Amino acid sequence: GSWLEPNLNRKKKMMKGRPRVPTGGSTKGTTVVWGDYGLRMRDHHRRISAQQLKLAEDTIKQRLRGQKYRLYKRVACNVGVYVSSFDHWATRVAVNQIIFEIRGQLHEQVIRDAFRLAGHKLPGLYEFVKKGDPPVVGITKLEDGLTVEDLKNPRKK
Amino acid sequence: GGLLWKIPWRMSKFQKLRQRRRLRAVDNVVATIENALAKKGETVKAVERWRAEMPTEAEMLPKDKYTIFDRKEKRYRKGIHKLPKWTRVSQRVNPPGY
RNA sequence: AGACAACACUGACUAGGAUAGCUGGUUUUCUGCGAAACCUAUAAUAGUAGGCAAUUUAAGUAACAUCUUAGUAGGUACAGA
RNA sequence: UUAUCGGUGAGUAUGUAGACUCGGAAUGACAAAGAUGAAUCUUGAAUAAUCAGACAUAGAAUGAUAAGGUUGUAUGUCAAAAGGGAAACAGCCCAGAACAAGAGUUAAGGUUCCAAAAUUAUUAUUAAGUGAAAUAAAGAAAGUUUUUAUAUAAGUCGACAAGAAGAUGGGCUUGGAAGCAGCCAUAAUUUAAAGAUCUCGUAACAGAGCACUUGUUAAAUCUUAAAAGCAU
RNA sequence: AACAAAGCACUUUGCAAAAAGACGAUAAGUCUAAGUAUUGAGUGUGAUUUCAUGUAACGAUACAACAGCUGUCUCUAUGAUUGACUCAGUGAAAUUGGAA
RNA sequence: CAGUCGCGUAAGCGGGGCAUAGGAUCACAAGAUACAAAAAGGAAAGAUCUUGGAUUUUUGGAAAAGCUACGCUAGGGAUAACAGGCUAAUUUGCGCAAGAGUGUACAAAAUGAGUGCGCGGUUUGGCACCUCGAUGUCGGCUUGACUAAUCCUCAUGGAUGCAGAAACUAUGUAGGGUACGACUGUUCGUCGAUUAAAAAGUUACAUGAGCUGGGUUAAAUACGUCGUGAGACAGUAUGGUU
Ligand SMILES: [K+]
Ligand SMILES: [K+]
Ligand SMILES: [Mg+2]
Ligand SMILES: [Mg+2]
Ligand SMILES: [Mg+2]
Ligand SMILES: [Mg+2]
Ligand SMILES: [Mg+2]
Ligand SMILES: [Mg+2]
Ligand SMILES: [Mg+2]
Ligand SMILES: [Mg+2]
Ligand SMILES: [Mg+2]
Ligand SMILES: [Mg+2]
Ligand SMILES: [Mg+2]
Ligand SMILES: [Mg+2]
Ligand SMILES: [Mg+2]
Ligand SMILES: [Mg+2]
Ligand SMILES: [Mg+2]
Ligand SMILES: [Mg+2]
Ligand SMILES: [Mg+2]
Ligand SMILES: [Mg+2]
Ligand SMILES: [Mg+2]
Ligand SMILES: [Mg+2]
Ligand SMILES: [Mg+2]
Ligand SMILES: [Mg+2]
Ligand SMILES: [Mg+2]
Ligand SMILES: [Mg+2]
Ligand SMILES: [Mg+2]
Ligand SMILES: [Mg+2]
Ligand SMILES: [Mg+2]
Ligand SMILES: [Mg+2]
Ligand SMILES: [Mg+2]
Ligand SMILES: [Mg+2]
Ligand SMILES: [Mg+2]
Ligand SMILES: [Mg+2]
Ligand SMILES: [Mg+2]
Repeated sequence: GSWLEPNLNRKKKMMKGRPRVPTGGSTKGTTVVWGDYGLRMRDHHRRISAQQLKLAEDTIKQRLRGQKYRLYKRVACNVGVYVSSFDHWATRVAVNQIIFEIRGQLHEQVIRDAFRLAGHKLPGLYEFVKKGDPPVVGITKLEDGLTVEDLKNPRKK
Repeated sequence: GGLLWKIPWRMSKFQKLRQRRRLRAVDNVVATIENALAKKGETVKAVERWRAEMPTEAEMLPKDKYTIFDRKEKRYRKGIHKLPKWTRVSQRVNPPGY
């Protein structure tokens, strides 16, 4: 299939479920793994549809058309949303998780405008992320030598 | 809804003073039981588990005394006075990073 | 015209012989204890029966509840690919 | 011959999870011994009511991540529970009413007045009556404070004066394209500096600014930006 | 606009002991009928015209147009009586948990 | 445990199947049992044990179609005809943010794809705390009160796309106005001719112990459609104690 249309059966109905809420120190999906810049969902955890992610991609392509770039998608719509029968494909995203990635012979300011315009089409609040910055454990970035064990330590004061 | 449960989202300076004193009162009970046994060279598994994974009132941050973790809130935080029987229940630790 | 047959007519009036898992009501004081709205069966779901189980007061208790210490069953949160 | 299409092999590569769980809690469950405890347990005999529950908190199913919606689970309250607090209040926060007395001792909650008790101390922020016991959002901005960097008598910052060369009207292009319709190039050179050109302008030139460069005035904690707190 | 209706059509009835039809806890028996196929009963249609449909006449049926008419209205005013209102006489009712 | 059979050198295993998906009694029928035998001897009909035939499939086990708008009684109001209450999917209700694009040029004079963040309670809905004046939930009349998202009148910013005039867009502002008639059962609507203009919404259709009955419900009758039929219909037409 694709990242917007999985190779699943539409007839088999799924339960609503809930996006992943890591309460044990996980940092999965919070760092840029392939591209140079990324688009992070920094406020809350949602369920994005395949129509909202396709418009976000179209937005970036429209702004960066005629230029050399490589866009990676770090999410897949493998959740069938049934609105009373099948309605559309969606994806559950946790907080502070990367949505897109980009790399190419572009100016950083030109990419900010692309991801900025894509943060309006998608639901929620998004943040421009570079490669090499620390991960996010919950809603706390592990910066200034902060580790995942200091957030688990009861003594913090 | 229509039934009004008028619960403010934040606590007053008078409730906070009693929350501080209630956390500091549970520390004296665990410090009295922990020292009473040490004199006899004895220990309990629940007294050693508490001191390990729970902080004292002087080691807690203000946001850990007056707030708890609620996954359904915008910033994953909720007033601690919203917890059932919060005045007679222990709640000091929240998931890391939240 | 389901029209009229003397207050009444989709079958009058009067006397004799009913039921109602439904509704309403059930009258003095003091004292002790004190529920449930769950499961099973039912032409059953507004009912009922058997349990669980409230009460009375006798015989029993290595009773029951809680904690400590050692042990046991089972795969959730989390975490991971 | 392809950083084209699909497929295969490898990866201790990235993510995804009701029917994936190699790892793996707490909780709860079973039973043994000891201890404590308010008889709370079992049996015998006798013998009931009840069988649309409601809300709260957590976590789900369902709905539309709507409902004071519907449906499980865990815990409690109400039901059948008065009293204090939540302005008023079945379900929330405290606490279980046999009757009196007491500036008695406390819980939740409060202490300027209504109204019992602080106009009680310490450090900051806010100027909006924001707020003060039911948080409207994204967002905007010489509001303001703090922190982290940072410019500075080698004159910061603002303003003011002038300059901003040449090959060159770059090539192509078009009726015309001369920095400025578009296409492609845009290594150099010379200067205090100066993009084959950022905003105007011309039919096309011309022409006016900018980036950039010098000087004048002038700051002795007084420059600029970012993030955070509280306001608009 | 429904029922009836005159007209029309169809089925049935031969009367020899009971014509058919209706009635009779159920019969004798009665109506039919002191009738006899042009009689009686039942059924549908609904004069006539053309064979469902078109006219004359008729309708406290329904509807439209045209003319007149007017307080229906623009837009109400005034006048009259009887109530309403006050005094004397007589004297109800539904209703009502208790009411500052 | 007793009875007595199979396999195995033996130990031993065997009361079907690797596990989890096949209902009694009554009646009836076939074997055994030797219990009782309505005076007595027998018997019949009974009793015990084994077994059989069951969409006993409503599978703890009735031989079983509808209509009532003419309905009756006892109740509940598990919301059913309404209104109020909660929600806001949807809407003929709006705002803001962003800006693909249109505008000869030039994003923001005007215009604004697919979207995001929201307010609000008007339309069509969801729910069901709640039995009550309803299925067009609403129309007309009388009489209002309030709101402001403005049709007219008053002040005003923008408009290479403001010369003037007209018109456009937006900001203030609800004081007073927003009429009349025809055709449409109605508001939906449509048109005629005037007018500075002939804008909207909330108030239980605001208002029937104020009026109307256009409605809100009947029984009559005809036609149409559906049904074997009684009847039904968000049908059609006339009539019908407010
Ligand atoms: K009658
Ligand atoms: K008691
Ligand atoms: Mg967004
Ligand atoms: Mg309310
Ligand atoms: Mg209960
Ligand atoms: Mg019953
Ligand atoms: Mg395991
Ligand atoms: Mg509920
Ligand atoms: Mg009760
Ligand atoms: Mg109470
Ligand atoms: Mg108060
Ligand atoms: Mg005192
Ligand atoms: Mg006082
Ligand atoms: Mg205020
Ligand atoms: Mg004829
Ligand atoms: Mg005869
Ligand atoms: Mg006829
Ligand atoms: Mg005729
Ligand atoms: Mg006549
Ligand atoms: Mg008098
Ligand atoms: Mg005999
Ligand atoms: Mg005999
Ligand atoms: Mg059954
Ligand atoms: Mg069973
Ligand atoms: Mg109810
Ligand atoms: Mg253009
Ligand atoms: Mg205006
Ligand atoms: Mg102007
Ligand atoms: Mg003008
Ligand atoms: Mg005035
Ligand atoms: Mg009206
Ligand atoms: Mg009224
Ligand atoms: Mg009829
Ligand atoms: Mg008919
Ligand atoms: Mg009449």
